[PDB]
Amino acid sequence: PIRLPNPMIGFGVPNEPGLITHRSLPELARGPPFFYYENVALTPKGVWETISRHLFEIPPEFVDSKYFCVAARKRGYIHNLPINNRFQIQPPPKYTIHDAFPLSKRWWPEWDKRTKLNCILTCTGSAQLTNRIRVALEPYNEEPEPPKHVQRYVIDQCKKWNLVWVGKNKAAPLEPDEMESILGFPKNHTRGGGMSRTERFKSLGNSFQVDTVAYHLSVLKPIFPHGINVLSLFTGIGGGEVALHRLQIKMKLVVSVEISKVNRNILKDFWEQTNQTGELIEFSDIQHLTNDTIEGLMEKYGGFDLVIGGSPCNNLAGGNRVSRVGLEGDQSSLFFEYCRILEVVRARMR
DNA sequence: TAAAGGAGGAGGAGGAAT
DNA sequence: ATTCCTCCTCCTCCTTTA
Ligand SMILES: Nc1ncnc2c1ncn2[C@@H]1O[C@H](CSCC[C@H](N)C(=O)O)[C@@H](O)[C@H]1O
Repeated sequence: PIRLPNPMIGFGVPNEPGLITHRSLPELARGPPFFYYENVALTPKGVWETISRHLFEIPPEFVDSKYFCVAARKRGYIHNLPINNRFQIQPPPKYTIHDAFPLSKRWWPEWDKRTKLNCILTCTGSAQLTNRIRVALEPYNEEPEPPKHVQRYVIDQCKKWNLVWVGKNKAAPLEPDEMESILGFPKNHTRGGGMSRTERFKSLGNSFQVDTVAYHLSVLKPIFPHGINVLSLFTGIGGGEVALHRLQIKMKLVVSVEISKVNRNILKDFWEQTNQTGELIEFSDIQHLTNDTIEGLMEKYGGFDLVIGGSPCNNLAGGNRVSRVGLEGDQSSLFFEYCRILEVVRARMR
């Protein structure tokens, strides 16, 4: 009957009380290897109960990423890592809208009481939706405040699509370079490959919060001085890889699995534009990743130190008005593939 | 054609009252 | 144990536009 923690500090978050330095982790879940699983907090009833059950009955750590970046992101994490001696990433992130968007405060209305953004999703606001707002705020420009019925209109639209003020009565949606900056990714991390503006948003919505993830993975730097061998499933745009990079942890081996070709080239770009010492191997479909080739890469590079990944949440997310069936869905059922692969690596690390 | 736009809620959290 | 109220969701799918 597990419920959501209030507040979502998990086992603790930087600059916030309620920190815990130890937990009673069951014997069966003891590594090696270390695994790290991420997914949406707000799921249909009985989802996290099933997920945790297959992951050795480990109680999930729910963390809202609002304690790291300016945008909210209520996520649940399951892992077998130590909690003690965690540290955060540098530089410190912009917590409030006032800090993240300095150039917006010249245009920001006094009647907009927001200091935090909502969740960065795959869909963004339209460039004609911002026109419908400007023509509705233009007549009342002479007076300090517009009518309440108009005021209710713009506010509801802003909170829905996460709009920011960039000009006189101009509320435009976020730009990809700003989304990357909020999530922790470097600017133009997803720009290359002739990627369309729409596809950049879809690959950014489905992504980690680097500042949050790296905070958890920070307990791996002193214990692995020589580096690590990572096996990332559903790697996307390399949320876990960017986290380790800024954590100053050497990455000997990275075996990534990604069905999307454009997402694969992003990681390859980040690998070459960083001049990484280690080696990158890229797989496509996770349903074709046989355990023969798994144990093949195992005996050559010497096992896997970390198995990080975040299963698809298309059937779990509340935004889905068509096919929100839970782990019974088409995309979200691939979580068991994570379990299968994770079961194979454990078999040899024993 | 490839890209942007628009139409379209259920479902719980988290309240602050009894 | 109650209400009643406000808010937020790693979104799918059809249509329009350049
Ligand atoms: N059958 C499959 N095999 C491998 N990857 C898949 C897959 N189905 C979907 N995916 C990938 O899973 C991703 C969503 S989950 C990825 C989360 C996030 N991008 C991260 O950094 O971890 C999508 O980018 C998609 O390309």
